[PDB]
Amino acid sequence: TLDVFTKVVSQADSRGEFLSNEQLDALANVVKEGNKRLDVVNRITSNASAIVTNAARALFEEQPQLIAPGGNAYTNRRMAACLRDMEIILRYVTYAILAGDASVLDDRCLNGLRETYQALGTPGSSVAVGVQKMKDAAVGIANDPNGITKGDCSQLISEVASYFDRAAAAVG
Amino acid sequence: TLDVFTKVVSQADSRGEFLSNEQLDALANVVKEGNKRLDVVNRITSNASAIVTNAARALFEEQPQLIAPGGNAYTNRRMAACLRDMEIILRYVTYAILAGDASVLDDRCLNGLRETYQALGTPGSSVAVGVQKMKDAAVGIANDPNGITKGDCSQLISEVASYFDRAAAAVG
Amino acid sequence: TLDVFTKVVSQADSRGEFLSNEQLDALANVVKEGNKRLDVVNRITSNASAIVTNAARALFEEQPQLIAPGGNAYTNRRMAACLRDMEIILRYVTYAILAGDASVLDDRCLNGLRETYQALGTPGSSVAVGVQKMKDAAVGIANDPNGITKGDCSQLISEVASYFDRAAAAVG
Amino acid sequence: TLDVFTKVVSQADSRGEFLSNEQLDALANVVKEGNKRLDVVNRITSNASAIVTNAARALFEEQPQLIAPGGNAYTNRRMAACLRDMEIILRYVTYAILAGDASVLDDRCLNGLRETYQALGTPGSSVAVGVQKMKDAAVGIANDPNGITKGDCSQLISEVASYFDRAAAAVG
Amino acid sequence: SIPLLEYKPSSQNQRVPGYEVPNEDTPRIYRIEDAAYDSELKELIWATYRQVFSEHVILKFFRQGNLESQLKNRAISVRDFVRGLAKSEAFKTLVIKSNSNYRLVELALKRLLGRAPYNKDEEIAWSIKIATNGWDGFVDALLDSEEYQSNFGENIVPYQRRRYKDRPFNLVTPRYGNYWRDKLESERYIEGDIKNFLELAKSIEIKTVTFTP
Amino acid sequence: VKTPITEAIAAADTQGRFLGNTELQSARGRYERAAASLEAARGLTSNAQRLIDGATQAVYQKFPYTTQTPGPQFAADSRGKSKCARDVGHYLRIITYSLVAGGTGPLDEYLIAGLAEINSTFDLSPSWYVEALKHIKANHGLSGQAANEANTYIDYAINALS
Amino acid sequence: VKTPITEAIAAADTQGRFLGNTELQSARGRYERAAASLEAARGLTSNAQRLIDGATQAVYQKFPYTTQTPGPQFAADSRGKSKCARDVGHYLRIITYSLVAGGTGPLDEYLIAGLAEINSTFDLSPSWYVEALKHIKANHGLSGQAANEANTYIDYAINALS
Amino acid sequence: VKTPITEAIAAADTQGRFLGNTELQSARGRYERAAASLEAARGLTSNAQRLIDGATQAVYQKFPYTTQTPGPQFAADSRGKSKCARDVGHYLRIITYSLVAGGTGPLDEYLIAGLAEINSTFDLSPSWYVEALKHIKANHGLSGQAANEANTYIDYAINALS
Amino acid sequence: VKTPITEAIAAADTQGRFLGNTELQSARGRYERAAASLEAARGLTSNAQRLIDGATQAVYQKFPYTTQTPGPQFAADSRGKSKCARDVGHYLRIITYSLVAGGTGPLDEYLIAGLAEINSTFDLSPSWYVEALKHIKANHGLSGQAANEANTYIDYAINALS
Ligand SMILES: *[C@H](C)[C@H]1/C(=C/c2[nH]c(/C=C3N=C(/C=C4\NC(=O)C(CC)=C4C)C(C)=C\3CCC(=O)O)c(CCC(=O)O)c2C)NC(=O)[C@@H]1C
Ligand SMILES: CCC1=C(C)/C(=C/C2=NC(=C\c3[nH]c(/C=C4\NC(=O)[C@H](C)[C@H]4CC)c(C)c3CCC(=O)O)/C(CCC(=O)O)=C2C)NC1=O
Ligand SMILES: CCC1=C(C)/C(=C/C2=NC(=C\c3[nH]c(/C=C4\NC(=O)[C@H](C)[C@H]4CC)c(C)c3CCC(=O)O)/C(CCC(=O)O)=C2C)NC1=O
Ligand SMILES: CCC1=C(C)/C(=C/C2=NC(=C\c3[nH]c(/C=C4\NC(=O)[C@H](C)[C@H]4CC)c(C)c3CCC(=O)O)/C(CCC(=O)O)=C2C)NC1=O
Ligand SMILES: CCC1=C(C)/C(=C/C2=NC(=C\c3[nH]c(/C=C4\NC(=O)[C@H](C)[C@H]4CC)c(C)c3CCC(=O)O)/C(CCC(=O)O)=C2C)NC1=O
Ligand SMILES: CCC1=C(C)/C(=C/C2=NC(=C\c3[nH]c(/C=C4\NC(=O)[C@H](C)[C@H]4CC)c(C)c3CCC(=O)O)/C(CCC(=O)O)=C2C)NC1=O
Ligand SMILES: CCC1=C(C)/C(=C/C2=NC(=C\c3[nH]c(/C=C4\NC(=O)[C@H](C)[C@H]4CC)c(C)c3CCC(=O)O)/C(CCC(=O)O)=C2C)NC1=O
Ligand SMILES: CCC1=C(C)/C(=C/C2=NC(=C\c3[nH]c(/C=C4\NC(=O)[C@H](C)[C@H]4CC)c(C)c3CCC(=O)O)/C(CCC(=O)O)=C2C)NC1=O
Ligand SMILES: CCC1=C(C)/C(=C/C2=NC(=C\c3[nH]c(/C=C4\NC(=O)[C@H](C)[C@H]4CC)c(C)c3CCC(=O)O)/C(CCC(=O)O)=C2C)NC1=O
Ligand SMILES: CCC1=C(C)/C(=C/C2=NC(=C\c3[nH]c(/C=C4\NC(=O)[C@H](C)[C@H]4CC)c(C)c3CCC(=O)O)/C(CCC(=O)O)=C2C)NC1=O
Ligand SMILES: CCC1=C(C)/C(=C/C2=NC(=C\c3[nH]c(/C=C4\NC(=O)[C@H](C)[C@H]4CC)c(C)c3CCC(=O)O)/C(CCC(=O)O)=C2C)NC1=O
Repeated sequence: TLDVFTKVVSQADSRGEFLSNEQLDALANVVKEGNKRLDVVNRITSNASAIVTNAARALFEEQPQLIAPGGNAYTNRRMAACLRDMEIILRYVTYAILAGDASVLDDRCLNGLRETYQALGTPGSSVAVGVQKMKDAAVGIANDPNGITKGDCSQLISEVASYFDRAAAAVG
Repeated sequence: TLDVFTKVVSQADSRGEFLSNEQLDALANVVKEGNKRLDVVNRITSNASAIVTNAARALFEEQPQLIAPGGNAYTNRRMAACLRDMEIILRYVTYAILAGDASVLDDRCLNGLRETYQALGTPGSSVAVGVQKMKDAAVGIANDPNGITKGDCSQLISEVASYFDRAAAAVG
Repeated sequence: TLDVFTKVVSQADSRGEFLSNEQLDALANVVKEGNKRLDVVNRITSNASAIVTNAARALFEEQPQLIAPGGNAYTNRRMAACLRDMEIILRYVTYAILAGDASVLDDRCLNGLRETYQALGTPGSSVAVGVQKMKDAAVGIANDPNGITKGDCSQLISEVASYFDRAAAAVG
Repeated sequence: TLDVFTKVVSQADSRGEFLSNEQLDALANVVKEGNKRLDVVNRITSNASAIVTNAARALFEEQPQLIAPGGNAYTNRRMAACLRDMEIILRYVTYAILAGDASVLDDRCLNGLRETYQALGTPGSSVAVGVQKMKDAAVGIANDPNGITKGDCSQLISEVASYFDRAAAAVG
Repeated sequence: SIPLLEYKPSSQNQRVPGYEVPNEDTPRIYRIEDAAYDSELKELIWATYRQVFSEHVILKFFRQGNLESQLKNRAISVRDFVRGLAKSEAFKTLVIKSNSNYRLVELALKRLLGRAPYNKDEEIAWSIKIATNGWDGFVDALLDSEEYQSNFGENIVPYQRRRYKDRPFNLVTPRYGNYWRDKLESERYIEGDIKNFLELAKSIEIKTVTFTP
Repeated sequence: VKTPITEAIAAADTQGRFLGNTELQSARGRYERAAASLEAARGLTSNAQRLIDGATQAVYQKFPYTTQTPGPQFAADSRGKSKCARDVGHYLRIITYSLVAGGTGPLDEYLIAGLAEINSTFDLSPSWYVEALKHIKANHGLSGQAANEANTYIDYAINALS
Repeated sequence: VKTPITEAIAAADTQGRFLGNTELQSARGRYERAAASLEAARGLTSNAQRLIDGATQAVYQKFPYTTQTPGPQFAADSRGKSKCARDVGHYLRIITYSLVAGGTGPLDEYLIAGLAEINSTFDLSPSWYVEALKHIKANHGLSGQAANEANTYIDYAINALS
Repeated sequence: VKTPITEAIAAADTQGRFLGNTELQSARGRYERAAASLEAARGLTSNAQRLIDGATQAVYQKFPYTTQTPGPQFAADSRGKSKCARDVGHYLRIITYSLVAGGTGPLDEYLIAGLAEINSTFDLSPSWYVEALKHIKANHGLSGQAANEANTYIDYAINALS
Repeated sequence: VKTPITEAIAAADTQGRFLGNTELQSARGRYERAAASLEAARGLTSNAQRLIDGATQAVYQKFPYTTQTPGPQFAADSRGKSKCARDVGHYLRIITYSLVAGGTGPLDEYLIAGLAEINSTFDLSPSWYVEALKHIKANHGLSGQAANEANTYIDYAINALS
């Protein structure tokens, strides 16, 4: 579990030299964009369950053979395995957005997902679509201004689109 | 956990015959050298903590990159690993000297040390060198006569130098 | 584990009515004195180990029969039981100062201390004296201004002197 | 778990003074009677299973209702519970003979036997009689000289008769 | 909520009865109710550190003062005491930051249950519960398992059940995994490299002019 | 209950150590958040009779069958509608409780624990109270940062219903 | 296996500490005991053919039916009596093993573990080998301290049979 | 490592729930604390040479025997004094690490874990580094709220030494 | 406490079996060791006032600053030197206890348990008592026999200090 701060700490730690002024200035900018980071993380967990069901219907339409019999997500028990585990991507993504680093995302939700499926028979291709259907809706939920002050966070939202693309490409 | 006695017992059990006369003649000699075995083992454990620190300084001088940052023994927790651990070689060596057999040394302190380091990143060669710095001091502690009766134990001290060389060569 | 806030919550839950206006006026004052509460709690844990040893010497002078042989705190082991357990009063006191309520102090460090000593045989009065010794030094550490902004902590300070007096009188 | 030696040690620790000369004179006598203590302890465990069955038949004759249906030791399962147990008195008695102290006997085999029977329904008299039928046979086994050197151990055998009488009277 | 993934069990030294009547190289498996002393409880409190953490990580700072006191008092059952060490955030930083989810199954079976895992498919089976229930909830389901409560019983320190010719588990399994080691080599700080000057080289602006004749 | 003051306390308890600067910074994050949250609670307590009247009528117009279908579970009789204003009158207390406490403690301990457990038994559809809270989410009338903070506890209850 | 040398080793291993004077005094108790035990083993190895002939004939005279009753378990045929001298010839090895090792290790690991387990299956009565060992107990001919040392392991095997 | 951001993360992980407003308020408390803590780290990094020269000379004048007594553990030879500035030069890194991280994580993971474990072995008295840090505590020269922030981690290390 | 008699007892207790010849040989190793040990304890009890006077003066000449430095921890005042002869007078009791008991039991239970725990708090350097015991190791006057057994306990205490 690493931060943006402890990323710089463990990098400066190996050298054995105190952190440079330029590096510190960069971390002072993270303090200024710190309140926008709580704007984006609070907006996802408020719309957490609404974006799980909405990405599930768009997945199970466009691959109909899954809930069809013989499919990997056919019975009501496996179906709940998949439907509820779509939160576990979002659980570890919004950890990484609030952390600002992809270390927590890597060793919990990324380290064995491409591992565990060969023994399970769950298709790799299906996973790529589903998380990639979360990404265009999770970015779109945090994009629109309604009752918040207007700011610019395109340099910060691209981190969120990178986090889902890190989660997608490590499996499929 | 085997002795010199149960070494002969389990060997004589496999042939299924009675214990031969010269085997009892050889074990009667181990009774006569039994009091020399007690003194040597006792001496090591009296100088146990003094030979851990003294072999540690000679190791961490001659490989300075270990306690230097980035090294495997840099931080204190890791450092209290490589230092305290050095007793665990001596814990299982002086077991084997008092046992007179290398069976207790093999299945506890030798059976997975060359195993456990590939997953750990600890350098096997460095550890081997450290044990070889124990050996010339552990032999030298038991060699010198001060306030004990003079005897001859060169046929017994060579067993101790064999035990460290068994512990060293099985790792590096 | 209760707060000042959840004290009002669990009290307003029992009547089953909404939170009244003056209760929110009182809790708004706790927000204003919230930064003084972090002033007092941070000053104790910085001087935690210095006030354990200093209250121990004043205890073991003025009751010399304890570390004298036959005493309850004679041997090195028991002596470490009491010396280190004097932190456990301070561990649960500074919990209660930062909580602002004596509920955490009551069910961990107060609920069985007057219980456990009869079986143990430890003198209740001696422990009580030690607690008193801490109180006049813990108040005196948080009282003096050196390099902090001038402020009135009299209201806050009394609560701390009440917490040690709650811890003292429940045992002796 | 206490000795005769650590009995004197923990008693001399409470007074906090050095070990007196007559205490070392008394413990030197325990060294001289130490070889007779191994004579008596080795004779019981060699006749351990023979004295369990022999004391069982004399118990279950003279109280026939235990064997008879409705009795506490009727079924083959409970019967083994009692039979198996009669070793556990002898297991903790011969510990106490070799220890020379009744501390090991007290906190394992004596501390809850009179406790555990009210919840179990096992009668007190049956247990008391059985222990007392062991005692006159365990003393009689260690008394007779056959192929050992003659000595005097009446001051030592009375300790064994005290140990069974300690085990008997604490239950019934 | 959902019932666990069904796993096939393999053949394992403890799964069956074995007719060893007490062998010497077998552990001294301790009990709380024997003690009656100052003395016995210091050895018993040390062997449970030696099981769940390991000998190397048995340092004083990690140890908890409150938990040790409880055992002497006897307020908490040793089985309730091991819950303190498994849900200790001093323990949690050492093992959960450094180990993946499937290794977290294996390490908890190898230490707390004192058994080797049967197969690979059952570390997958226990894995779903840990992510949802947390680390504490997976430990809580392991200690309240019927298998743990019957064989260790209520007050007996964890140990390895059957090891006729089997590796000690502390030696057998590293505190951390093979994955987290590869990160430590990746962030070693190589000296004299071209890679640490790559983020400086892109900041320098260079203009090049080529002439053709 | 869960409070980011007591969250700092119970975390430092399991490690058995003093309140360092790690747990101390969690306190002032709760403190200055209250000043945007206490008048977020004052906006709900002043408008108490408006919202429970508003959300109850919003449920009937969203689901017109719940006033007509005969059953105890529904609001056909008078004691159903008497139990209607009791239920949404019970929701607004905990939201004002969890705004004042500053955490999701009272929402955990008093509302959502076993909330999916009872609704299977009494066949109360959770989508009834989803539309009830969404009327409160749009008509609570609060403005500014404080209003936004409150907005989360309404959405935290909705995700617990679903 | 169990040996009071290795008993001192395995006890110091679980505590994780060095060989103090507690474990060290257990060694010389084993050492000077061997000098009264090694010629206790020499008294049995020299008289090997006497005792297995003596104990086998002592069993037949004690139990006269075991030579007459037809069955594999009994000694009616020749291969029964061939398996007779094998069994008591196997007992005298372990007694000489456990005398030389100085502990009840080889008696534990090689004889009595599962000894009550097999005799229920093959209906070999353990009272057969009780009278077999009791002939060896009286006919060993050992004298002095050595006899005492060789006498316990015979009695330790008898209590394991019963 | 321990950080009041990750303290909010690891607490919400064991309950298996989303980042509510309980864990979210712990973040801001870390954020606005950094602005009084980052220039608290800039006061130490600019004065790096001064303090390790100051604390090392303060140790020798406090304990005059540590320059004269012959031993590896002491500073009689040159390589002792070379290892002197290495040690206090290693303390000031972690204080600047734990000020920048905002928690006692790097002080836990890199300094005080096993710190009382090694000092028993190498007979390094911890009261040496107590007086070393107390010189840094008085000579830092920091002022205001930021100074207070740099003052706790010095005192948190002292209580870990004792 | 730990005694190689009770070491044989507690080992046979966990297996739930009788005192075989494995545990029995551990007893006579303790018994004939006492002859050397008992005399070895008589050499220390007769010379009680010599050694605590000798070791205390040896500490002051080794560390000359401990008589001059002002502090409770040191021996500047009279009650420090009164607590000086109490401490080394307390060491010689346990060595005579652990020689008479024949094991490291009383050294474990009464001296070294929590000995590294208190010395971090009261800043008592363990190297003070190292030189104190090393004076007793050279000036106890016992040579051979029990003294060798006696000396180990001096060296067992030194390794526990370090
Ligand atoms: C979803 C888009 C696809 C899918 C999901 C699915 N998975 C399973 C079974 C498991 N899923 C996991 C996943 C994880 N475990 C972890 O620890 C983490 C990180 C915290 C993750 C992401 C595991 C271990 C399993 C095994 C069983 C378990 O739940 O504990 C199922 C159920 C399948 C079954 O029961 O056989 C489903 C439905 N499968 C699909 O069909 C989608 C394509
Ligand atoms: C932890 C509790 C908490 C929250 C939630 C919080 C949020 C928060 N977001 C703010 C600002 C802001 N937040 C945003 C966020 C965005 N605007 C967009 O158009 C983007 C789509 C989006 C980012 C993806 C912006 C643009 C501002 C402008 C002011 C600023 O820069 O802070 C501010 C400034 C002060 C104020 O609004 O009163 C607050 C309070 N503060 C808190 O204490
Ligand atoms: C009973 C036989 C036995 C041995 C010997 C053993 C060693 C062993 N050493 C370990 C770690 C370690 N081993 C060392 C030792 C060293 N690293 C260095 O830098 C030095 C070069 C070297 C010492 C000379 C250190 C420092 C650690 C901690 C490393 C870490 O935590 O990542 C680990 C993994 C974590 C642990 O539990 O502490 C094991 C299993 N385990 C066993 O069961
Ligand atoms: C006046 C000087 C003095 C002190 C200070 C003293 C304390 C003291 N506390 C003890 C025990 C103890 N003290 C505690 C206290 C606690 N454990 C917890 O986990 C709780 C949080 C906390 C109470 C709130 C406990 C649990 C014990 C266990 C032993 C007993 O019951 O006494 C003992 C038993 C003997 C020993 O430790 O050697 C001592 C000496 N004795 C003295 O002579
Ligand atoms: C001796 C009696 C006494 C006390 C106790 C005292 C405390 C005290 N702390 C203050 C401020 C403060 N105190 C803190 C302390 C902290 N904030 C955090 O978030 C950190 C975790 C923590 C430090 C670790 C802060 C941040 C302020 C802001 C105002 C200032 O800079 O003084 C002030 C400014 C004036 C006022 O509050 O009215 C007072 C009075 N003054 C007194 O006369
Ligand atoms: C019936 C009452 C009675 C008893 C109990 C008795 C015992 C007894 N055991 C003796 C000797 C002895 N007993 C033992 C026994 C053992 N040493 C070990 O280390 C072994 C573990 C153990 C045997 C298993 C030994 C070794 C001796 C040495 C002297 C001798 O050979 O008799 C002697 C010799 C004379 C004496 O000690 O004064 C006596 C008296 N004599 C009696 O009249
Ligand atoms: C303190 C927080 C809290 C709330 C809010 C709560 C609600 C709650 N409402 C219930 C039933 C009910 N809830 C309602 C309410 C409604 N049904 C309708 O038709 C309308 C659409 C809607 C109101 C707008 C009715 C009519 C019942 C009785 C249904 C039955 O008896 O089957 C029940 C089950 C039975 C009961 O004890 O009365 C619970 C537990 N419980 C709690 O502890
Ligand atoms: C190394 C120590 C050792 C011993 C001693 C040993 C004995 C032993 N004897 C056996 C059978 C037997 N044992 C005997 C011996 C006897 N039956 C009689 O009628 C006579 C009274 C008596 C001989 C005096 C016979 C005849 C069998 C075969 C019985 C059968 O096959 O059912 C069996 C079961 C079958 C087998 O493998 O042959 C064992 C295990 N096993 C061991 O591992
Ligand atoms: C990264 C954090 C870190 C620190 C700070 C650290 C210190 C540290 N200093 C040590 C020794 C030492 N430390 C010192 C330092 C001093 N002694 C003096 O006389 C002066 C008073 C004082 C310096 C001001 C010296 C001279 C040694 C060598 C002592 C010896 O070899 O016995 C040792 C044991 C041997 C070693 O590997 O060199 C450690 C582990 N280790 C760590 O991992
Ligand atoms: C039974 C085993 C046992 C021992 C040995 C023991 C020692 C011991 N010595 C202490 C203090 C002390 N120890 C000393 C001794 C010394 N300081 C010096 O300056 C000299 C270098 C050195 C003597 C050679 C002094 C002077 C004090 C008082 C220090 C103070 O009050 O701060 C203390 C703390 C306060 C006390 O109760 O008096 C303990 C616990 N406690 C035990 O239970
Ligand atoms: C378990 C506790 C224990 C120990 C440690 C022990 C040692 C021990 N070593 C002894 C003898 C001896 N030990 C040695 C050993 C040596 N001489 C050399 O010059 C060699 C370098 C070295 C062997 C490598 C010698 C030569 C003797 C002469 C006496 C004899 O043969 O036993 C003796 C004879 C009796 C006595 O000294 O009083 C004892 C006691 N006895 C015990 O009960």
